[PDB]
Amino acid sequence: MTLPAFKAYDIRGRVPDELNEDLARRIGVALAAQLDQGPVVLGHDVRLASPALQEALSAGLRASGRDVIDIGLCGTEEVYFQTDYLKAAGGVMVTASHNPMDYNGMKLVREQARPISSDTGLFAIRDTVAADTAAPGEPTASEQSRTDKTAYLEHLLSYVDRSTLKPLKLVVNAGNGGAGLIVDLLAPHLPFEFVRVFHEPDGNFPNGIPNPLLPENRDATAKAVKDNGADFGIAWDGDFDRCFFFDHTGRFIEGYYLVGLLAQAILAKQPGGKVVHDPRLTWNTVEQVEEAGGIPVLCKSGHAFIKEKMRSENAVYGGEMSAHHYFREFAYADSGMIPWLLIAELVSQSGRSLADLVEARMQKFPCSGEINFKVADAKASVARVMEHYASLSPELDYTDGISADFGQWRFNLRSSNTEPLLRLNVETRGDAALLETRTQEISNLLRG
Ligand SMILES: O=P(O)(O)O[C@H]1O[C@H](CO)[C@@H](O)[C@H](O)[C@H]1O
Ligand SMILES: [Mg+2]
Repeated sequence: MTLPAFKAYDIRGRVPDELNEDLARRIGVALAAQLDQGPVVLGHDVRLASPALQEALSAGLRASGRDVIDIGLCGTEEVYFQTDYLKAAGGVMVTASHNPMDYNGMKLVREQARPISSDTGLFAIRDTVAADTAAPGEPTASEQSRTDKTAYLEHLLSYVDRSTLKPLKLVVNAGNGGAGLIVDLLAPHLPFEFVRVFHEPDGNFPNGIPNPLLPENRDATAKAVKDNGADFGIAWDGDFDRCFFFDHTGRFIEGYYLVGLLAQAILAKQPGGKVVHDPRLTWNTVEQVEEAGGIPVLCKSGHAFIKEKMRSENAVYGGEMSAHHYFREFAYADSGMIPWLLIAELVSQSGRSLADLVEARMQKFPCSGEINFKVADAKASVARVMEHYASLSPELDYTDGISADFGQWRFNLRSSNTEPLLRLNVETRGDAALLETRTQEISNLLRG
């Protein structure tokens, strides 16, 4: 077989059987042979095993003659930012993001923080690691510790006009991951009052693993917003490359609507720019991008596809409905910090609540949310769906699975590249009843 920890976009596995210090060291050796010239940035998250896995990575990199730049405990986006900012050959973030306690992993990038994925180097690394029985060499290169976050913080702050910000009251929920460190370093430069929930980094995760999609974790943010009269609330996953928004009523905002909202926010600063979006939910983004003077660019979902499309298009912003937001000026990379700064600025400047900024969009393009199906035969299930709707002659698009546009409603149905699942998204033109009947109809067909 092959090493299970090597996935489509990253490395992730249970410690110590699927990922351990020996494997991490061998990954460092193999990575050194895949990169162009230069040093390698290393960072890690709050998980208990992350520092030791980073040290083993560093040992393998330095045995292969790579200088290492240790940026310490950080978010994934800080590895992306520093890899690009320091003109490094590449970077590795040690993180399991939102996964259980016994899991860890790595996200690997090359120059300019360009992703290393299964077909762009990661499986080559896997195959090298799988066959490597060489004795570990000794270091022929040095490690320097570079924990200064000043350039990163200045970059985050550059997205907003600080003189226009109002002293909004914001709930922030790090979930005992790493986001609270950055919030606290940004706070002296912002007028906001923060209400800090689950703020201290703790890799034991006493309040649950950092996954703001779990309703129990969602509710801690919502309750803090409502009980404190906060303008809005923000929650992050453990490595804070995803952020999640709660309006002043405590309502969790479906990530679809943030794409159009952030696109409009960015297009105010970068007029006429291109905006990359995924095919799962589209109508609202296309309309909001066009009405702000931007050009929407459809792209298959998946961060590596999004980033490569943004680069080819000089796109100013890309967004996925799955709480991933990418910014050209940020090495084309995703940040869980830039989005809430932009939203706080939009609320401050417009005088509108986050709820009202999205309410009419949610009414105009209601959506199912992503619904996941584990079925006995995904291919046969998809065929049952398409056969049922054939007589209606939908307009079909194969950018990312199957998209079917029926006029007043549409759906996307695709296999996940990170899990053995089918994922369904449905939206309609202002018709909640049609949304429900079609969603239920498709669901019955998938489960047939
Ligand atoms: O499993 P999927 O749906 O193929 O991919 C999922 O993880 C990717 C990396 O986080 C994201 O870029 C996708 O938007 C998300 O849907
Ligand atoms: Mg994450």
